[PDB]
Amino acid sequence: QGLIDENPGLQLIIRNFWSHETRLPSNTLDRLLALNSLYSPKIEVHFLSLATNFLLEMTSMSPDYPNPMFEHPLSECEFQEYTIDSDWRFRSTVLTPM
Amino acid sequence: WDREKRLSFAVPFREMKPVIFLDVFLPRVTELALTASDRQTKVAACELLHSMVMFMLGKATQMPEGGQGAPPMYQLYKRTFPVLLRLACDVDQVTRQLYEPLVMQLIHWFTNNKKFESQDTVALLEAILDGIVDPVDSTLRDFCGRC
Amino acid sequence: WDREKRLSFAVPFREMKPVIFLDVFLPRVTELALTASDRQTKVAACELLHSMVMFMLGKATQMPEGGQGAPPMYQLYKRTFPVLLRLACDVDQVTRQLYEPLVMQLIHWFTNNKKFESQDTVALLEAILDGIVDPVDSTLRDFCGRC
Amino acid sequence: MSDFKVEFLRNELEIPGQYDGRGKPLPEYHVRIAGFDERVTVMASLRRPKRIIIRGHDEREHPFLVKGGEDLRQDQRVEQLFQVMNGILAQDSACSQRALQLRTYSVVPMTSRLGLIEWLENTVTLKDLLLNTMSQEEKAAYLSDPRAPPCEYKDWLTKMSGKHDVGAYMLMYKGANRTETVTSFRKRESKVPADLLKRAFVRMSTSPEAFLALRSHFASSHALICISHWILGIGDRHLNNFMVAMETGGVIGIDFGHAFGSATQFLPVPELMPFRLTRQFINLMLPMKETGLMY
Ligand SMILES: Nc1ncnc2c1ncn2[C@@H]1O[C@H](COP(=O)(O)OP(=O)(O)OP(=O)(O)O)[C@@H](O)[C@H]1O
Repeated sequence: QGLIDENPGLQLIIRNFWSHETRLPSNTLDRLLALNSLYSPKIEVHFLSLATNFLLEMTSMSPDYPNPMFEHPLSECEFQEYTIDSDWRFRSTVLTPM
Repeated sequence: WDREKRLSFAVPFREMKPVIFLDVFLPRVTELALTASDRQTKVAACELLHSMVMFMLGKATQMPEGGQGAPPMYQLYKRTFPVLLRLACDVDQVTRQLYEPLVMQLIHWFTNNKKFESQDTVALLEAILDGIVDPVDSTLRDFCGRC
Repeated sequence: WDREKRLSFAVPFREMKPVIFLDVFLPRVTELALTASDRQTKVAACELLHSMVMFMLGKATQMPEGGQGAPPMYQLYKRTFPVLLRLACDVDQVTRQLYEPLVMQLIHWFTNNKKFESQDTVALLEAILDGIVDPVDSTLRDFCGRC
Repeated sequence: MSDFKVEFLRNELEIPGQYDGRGKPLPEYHVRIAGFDERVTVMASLRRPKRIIIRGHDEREHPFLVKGGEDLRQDQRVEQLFQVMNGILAQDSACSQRALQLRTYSVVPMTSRLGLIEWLENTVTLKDLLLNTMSQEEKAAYLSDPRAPPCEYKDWLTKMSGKHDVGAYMLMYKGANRTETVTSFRKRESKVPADLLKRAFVRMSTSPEAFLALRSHFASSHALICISHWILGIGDRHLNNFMVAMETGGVIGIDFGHAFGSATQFLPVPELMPFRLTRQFINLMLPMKETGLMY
């Protein structure tokens, strides 16, 4: 039940507790088999997202995790960095001629 | 949305390489990216669809099949291009700053020495020239004109 | 044999993915495959070159670059196609049963809807039409005629 | 050029200038024109000469330079010379033991205002090679984005008391004390990138033994050219006026509009330097000065 806890800080510590390779296994089959033990019905509304969060985060350490999916771009072209506003705003909130 | 599974994607595990076919996620992720009223869900559904249409272009360009029928993923392109327009000129400014450049970026790629003759561009053209018609949106038509 | 390294090949390790550029091995492996007098060396040098020209075709067909100059690996193709002829009608029957089918297999692929216009086929044609000329071999000319 | 084909009632045109004194000719084995082609481009340098292409009866390309308005009489005569220099070089022990020869090439002065000057295939000019060793970040220093001239030179003329671009050199030689001109020249010579030609041959070479050899032949062939160019007083050694013979890696000295001292005779910008030993060659030999293998 601490794995649905209201404070995101405690929600993270208990996730990080079960993720450890001694509490809950590292090979994918025994991980998939073991996750069925991480249930009681008081967790059910969240369970599917937790089981998948424990399987895909086993890839956080995988040798391909930082490789590119396709080796090189579509043709000769050049690329840049970028930034998105992401702070205080939805578009429909400031008047036109100002 | 397709007769047979495109997007076969091998999950990066250390023991093994199990396969997900990503073309099952689109019918729900497209609806989330437009219509999710919770803003934090919405933007995360966008960046999944962005990374998933990057995956799309790459997988098609390896030539999984080279024509001799419906080009691979034409049936996806016909279904995802109208979503990409409706979702550039979305209201949410974090969504707009992500997809206005991406549609112009796609529109550059879909004019090219081989690909200008492709039905990928026919699907694209007829998506945008249905975009300008829309009977219930004023800002979609402006964007599709600029497209 | 080339201005910049083609054939960048990531060795399958478990910890890591170090890169070998295979186009350094060709200048010696080609000489072994023809000219090795020890027969056990010879056939093993062939099956390396076979697997290495399979690697070649695949890596080019991912389109590492799409023209706009010398096609990638044209400079390898111009240097490896004459070796492939001289080495189909080699004496050694184990070598011949491996490369007669492979040259006809290449010759099929190098006629195709895109690739028939490619300088890959110009290099191929002018390799074979130097093959029929050879001033010091009677069996090379017969093969290049049948090619 | 569209209308020319192989047809009767025409003397079939053997490829221009292919006849030479090296043994009895076998005349019918010489190439002859099948036709011109639907392709052309113009060279960048000031007389905008033209990379014409001829197809021979051999079913083979002869890419060629048309040059004209300039009279190729001078250019032919400066090659007779180079052919006889190959002559003595092959015929004394001090140079046969070193395998020393220039490359000459065929001029043919097709009229008082033309020639079909042979293009050496699989070659590139030394300025093209130099920029082709740079990244986009050092290339910025020739796109002239960091300063309006590539090195400061054209603007630094004002510190050197020269204002305009042309002829302003005619003033600097007045007050150009050794200390200010050396120290400012050394500041520019130390601006422009290290190890460019070392990078060119590392890119060409298979491995350290192949690099050491290739290095030596570039510097050897370069050395022999720059003395023989001096011997006949040639000038305007601009970096388009050299090619790397990219297969063999040797230098070729490309052209001679200013032969026989006539480079330094012509007034408006005098050429003091007798020939070329600049920085990226000294940097090519780095651990030893030009007093090694070049000298
Ligand atoms: N043999 C050659 N092979 C390849 N390119 C050549 C050859 N000879 C000359 N060129 C090209 O021709 C261009 C100019 O013509 P050329 O060098 O023959 O006469 P030039 O009087 O020196 O011309 P310019 O002063 O304008 O450079 C050169 O800059 C070079 O690009």
